[PDB]
Amino acid sequence: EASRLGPVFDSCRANNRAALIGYLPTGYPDVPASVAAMTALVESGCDIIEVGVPYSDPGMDGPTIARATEAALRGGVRVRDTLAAVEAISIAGGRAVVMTYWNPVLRYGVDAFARDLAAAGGLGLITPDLIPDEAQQWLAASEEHRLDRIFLVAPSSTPERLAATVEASRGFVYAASTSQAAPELVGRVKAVSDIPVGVGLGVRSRAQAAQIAQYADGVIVGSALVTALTEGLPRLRALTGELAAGVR
Amino acid sequence: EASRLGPVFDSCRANNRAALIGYLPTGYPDVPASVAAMTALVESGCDIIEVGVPYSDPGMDGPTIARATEAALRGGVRVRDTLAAVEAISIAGGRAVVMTYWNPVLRYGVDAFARDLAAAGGLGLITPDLIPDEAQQWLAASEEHRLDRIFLVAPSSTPERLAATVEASRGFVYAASSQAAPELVGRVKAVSDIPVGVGLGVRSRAQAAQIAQYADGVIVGSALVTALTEGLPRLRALTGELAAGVRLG
Amino acid sequence: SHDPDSGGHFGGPSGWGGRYVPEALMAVIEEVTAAYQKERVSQDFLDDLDRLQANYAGRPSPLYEATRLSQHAGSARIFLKREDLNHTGSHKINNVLGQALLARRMGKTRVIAETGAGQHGVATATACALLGLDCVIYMGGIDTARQALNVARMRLLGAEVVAVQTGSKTLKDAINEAFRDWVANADNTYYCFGTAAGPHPFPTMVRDFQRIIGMEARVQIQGQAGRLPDAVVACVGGGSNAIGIFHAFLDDPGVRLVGFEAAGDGVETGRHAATFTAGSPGAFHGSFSYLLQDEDGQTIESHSISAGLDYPGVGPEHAWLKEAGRVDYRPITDSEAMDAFGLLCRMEGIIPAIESAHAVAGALKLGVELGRGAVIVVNLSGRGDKDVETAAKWFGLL
Amino acid sequence: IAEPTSHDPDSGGHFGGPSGWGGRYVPEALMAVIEEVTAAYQKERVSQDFLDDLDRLQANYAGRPSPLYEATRLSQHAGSARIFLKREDLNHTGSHKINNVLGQALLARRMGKTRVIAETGAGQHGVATATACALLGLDCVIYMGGIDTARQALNVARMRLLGAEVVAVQTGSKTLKDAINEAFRDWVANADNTYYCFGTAAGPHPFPTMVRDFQRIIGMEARVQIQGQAGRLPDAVVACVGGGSNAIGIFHAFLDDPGVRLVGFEAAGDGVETGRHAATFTAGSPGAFHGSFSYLLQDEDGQTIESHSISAGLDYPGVGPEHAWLKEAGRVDYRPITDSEAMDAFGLLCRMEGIIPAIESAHAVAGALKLGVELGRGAVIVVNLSGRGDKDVETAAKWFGLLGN
Ligand SMILES: [K+]
Ligand SMILES: [K+]
Repeated sequence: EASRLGPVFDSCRANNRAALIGYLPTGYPDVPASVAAMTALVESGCDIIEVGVPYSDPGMDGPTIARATEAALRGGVRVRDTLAAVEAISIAGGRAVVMTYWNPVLRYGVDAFARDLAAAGGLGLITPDLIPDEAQQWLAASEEHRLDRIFLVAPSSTPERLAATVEASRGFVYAASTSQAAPELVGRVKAVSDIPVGVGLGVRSRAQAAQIAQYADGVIVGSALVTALTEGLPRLRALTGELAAGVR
Repeated sequence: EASRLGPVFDSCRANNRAALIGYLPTGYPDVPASVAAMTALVESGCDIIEVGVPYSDPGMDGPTIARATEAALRGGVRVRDTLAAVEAISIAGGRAVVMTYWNPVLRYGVDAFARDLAAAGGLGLITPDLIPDEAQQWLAASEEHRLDRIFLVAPSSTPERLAATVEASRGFVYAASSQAAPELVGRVKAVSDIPVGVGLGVRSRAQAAQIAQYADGVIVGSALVTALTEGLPRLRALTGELAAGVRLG
Repeated sequence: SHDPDSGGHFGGPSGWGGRYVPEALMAVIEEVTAAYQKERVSQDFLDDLDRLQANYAGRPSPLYEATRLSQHAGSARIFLKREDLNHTGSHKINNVLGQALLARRMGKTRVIAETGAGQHGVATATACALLGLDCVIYMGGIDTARQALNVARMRLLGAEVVAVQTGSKTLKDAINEAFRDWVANADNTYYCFGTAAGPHPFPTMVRDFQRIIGMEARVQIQGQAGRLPDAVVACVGGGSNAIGIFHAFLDDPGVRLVGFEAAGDGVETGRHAATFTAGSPGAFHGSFSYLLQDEDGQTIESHSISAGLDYPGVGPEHAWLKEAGRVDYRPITDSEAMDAFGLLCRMEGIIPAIESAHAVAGALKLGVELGRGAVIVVNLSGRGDKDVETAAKWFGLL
Repeated sequence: IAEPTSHDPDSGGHFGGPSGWGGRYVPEALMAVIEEVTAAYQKERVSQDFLDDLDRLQANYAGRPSPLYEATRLSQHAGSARIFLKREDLNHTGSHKINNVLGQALLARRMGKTRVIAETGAGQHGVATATACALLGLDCVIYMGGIDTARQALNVARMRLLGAEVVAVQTGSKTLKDAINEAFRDWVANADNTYYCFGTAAGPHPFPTMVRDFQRIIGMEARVQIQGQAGRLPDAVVACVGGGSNAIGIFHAFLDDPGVRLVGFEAAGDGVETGRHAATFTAGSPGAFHGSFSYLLQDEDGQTIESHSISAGLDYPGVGPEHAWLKEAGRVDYRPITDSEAMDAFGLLCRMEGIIPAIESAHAVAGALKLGVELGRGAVIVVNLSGRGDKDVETAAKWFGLLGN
């Protein structure tokens, strides 16, 4: 019955705070450095880590994340490096989901990717360009391998489509935005489901994270963590400590 | 009534020779120098002078004459400078006709130009882009002002058209071009007693003499221009050689 | 009968096509789909489109029997369907007149489109000027830097042109930007997609607007030759011109259909754009179809002397027709394409697009195969005015 | 069907009397070959089999009929008149010149000629001739001035791709006049096997009449179409005038319609008062030029004045003699259009209708806009859109500052 990330959002709402959800792309600036950084997120107080699979044609991603995934692909990152990253995070006591565009999953084999993500300790999959309309195979693999399925909603989503997207999600719903559009979008999910909702909104600071923990169950942060890692791993830890303290 | 040039050819045929017909374009290398060159032709033994009116779009002019006409125009040569050249040639004891494309004549006025050419001492007009079919105004002007009218015939000319062209000519008929030239002259002789001048890129005494066996006139142009470009003395020497060539005995 | 289901899938469980797009794109995609379903059966709309096809774009294009090619095609009879003579010089005018009319019916005041070397950009800007729509073309910065005259054509027609400096700075990245623009400006902007690919409804809609080529050709070949052709052939990039000419012949069982795709230096060299011959199934720009992709599913670089056959994907309806055995897809090299280019110039006085020269080269080969008197209709998708410099270099005339 | 001969010249080529316009102002040296072509064409122009050959190529190869397009978005700029564009821009090769070269190349093969020659300025007639020669398997030689060959690298390559030899004339001023001179001299030397494809409705008889015959089709199509779309004959039909072939082709079918005004627009360049123009009717006078008696730009001695226009195709100091006749007869009015008026029309047409016209054709568009203002709301004006503007994109882009430096 219960989702894989359910106990994490339970634990957060019992402690009067939102989950801090941190994205980094595998292979930036190289594969070992990216695992070292994902490990440092667990150590610095990230509740859930989004391990990004670099893709040659990312539609949804902003410029910081896109340059980083481009650099990663120039360095030879492979889809298997993402699964190794998920393994290392799990062993260090962290909670990992994978964020990926669908074609790499298709190339791997949907069933096989879910099997191998589950075997690595991964808890779920965020699917920025898979909609429930095309998710038949994924739904089955998700249920077979006990993985959460985080589909995205948007400000533009119709009432019909938003309800279907929430109904097809397990763990949390990613409310992707791109000032009062984020909270309205979250409100609309809440009126039809008790599933946790994660909000990403180019968060840079303690103050901005706190602003989002007021209405959202999880604060998602990607760009800023990648900018921070580029300066250095020490800078990433300090920033992650600021963001962990903001969600409380 | 006899043509204006008829006595020159009678006089030539009575001395067992062909007339030397020399062409130079007005204004090359400038207006005075061209007049000095034309006068020099008269002194060096030219029987008839063809005074060329430089025109902006010549079809018939070969490259030597086309370079010279272009230069004369760059020098600002006028159609009235050709009338002045004719006066000078007549004053030197010469005989002059004018060679010209038709548009300058149309622009001047055909009757007007025929009158002004006659007043300048000119004896005729050679009309390389005027065929008899378009020549009604010119025939009237030619008859009115007593000017000879030299049309061109070609190796390709049909019997019908060679007859009409010879019939419309007065003075001589210009047979323009290996064996094509004597055959063309033979075809003129079959239908008419009119004098025939031959143009054949003549640059030597020997070529003038070959042409003088079958033609009443030897026409020379390109070579005279080429000689003048070198200088006036080269032109005198060349003309002298050509004059010896037209004489058989 | 040949249409996909409501989700955009051809062939049921194979699942060719569909909508592999983010949820952020779905409001605007459903809005275009509903608007298209409504207008495709509206007589006012089909009338307006027909009037423009005839009076503005020059339709019907003629069918020309290229008798001086015959000796070079084993004495087969090559008939050229002359889309090279359309307004703007290619088949693409057909697509953009339909989509531009649709945009205006929808109340959209702005149209965007991607372009490679400039062909679809010029066509889209042409349609928008005609209908009074604002136009922004997206074009990769490697392309804008070496196509200054086509940029100027688009500007002359009243379009803005954005050089895209992201990713690999070419066609696919321009498309990636255009999709972002559409999401942000969905209230007022329509996206005029340039081939018979992308998420539903584009493969179906683009094909429906290119169907006229095949409908004319079928009538014309019967008129002139007395019978249906032995084969109909076309070049295949994303697949709009080929699907257009093929469609009317799908239910004629003796008509062979062959698509010819770009092999560059040769398929075995890795320097090609031969999606069916060397690619594999995958999701790309909203469509599940064949794709040039590495073993992790990353897009790979395609190569061809032809700029219009660069697209590393292919339309999902073609993938369906390959699976069903109805159409064959075959590789044509740069060399074969350019030899056919030259030959068409010298023999018929027709300077073909280098894209279209792939099809002509394929037709010559098929002529030798089928033999004397066989009738082959070839879609001559574009004129080659744009390719004169490329062709002149190839032949050492500069 | 062979069309009537009421507006034709006499057997000598004269329009309006036995010493009026046209004729043959050429050397005797050219007359054998001119008489041969004249007799060939008298035979073939009434031959149903020749007309069928030409019609078949017009239909299937060249894509006729060209459409008539009501350019509704120009109306506001033409005094709310209605501007109908006859779309010769859509012909194979992008202009009306294909109509001419198809006719003459067919006639060349009927005469047993194996070789065709022609000359060209910017390259357009050269490309058209080469195109028709490739189609009909004729050897093709194009004469072109060295100043034009060096400045038209891509049109020379077009012609060579089409299988023609391009002879760059490096003598004299190395321009169009030097190329014309070489083509005529080639024709005489090789008259046995060589046909000369003359580029416009000018030259000695039979060319003004022949070229016009091969362009008549524009006007014939346009008369049916305009009655189809407007419900009546137009108030005006207009066209640009270089040598005059596109204009005479569209005018001819309307000649016996006394309500239809006919207006030819000629290149005024920087302005007729500046002396940098090609306004033959406006500033020129009667004279013999290139084989016909017509109007030309000439100085007080009758030398040809150098002409100037932003467009290559209208940059010709003469005009066809049929036009001279139609001017003297009061049937057609000829009016000047500047570089600036033309370029504004070019730009207007790109933005408003999505059609990039040839700069030549843009002169007709510009004049049509002015004629619209004169005739007012609802007037119906047919404009010959003689070519497409791809060849002109670079010139227009510089004009409107789209290239920078
Ligand atoms: K047509
Ligand atoms: K003119």
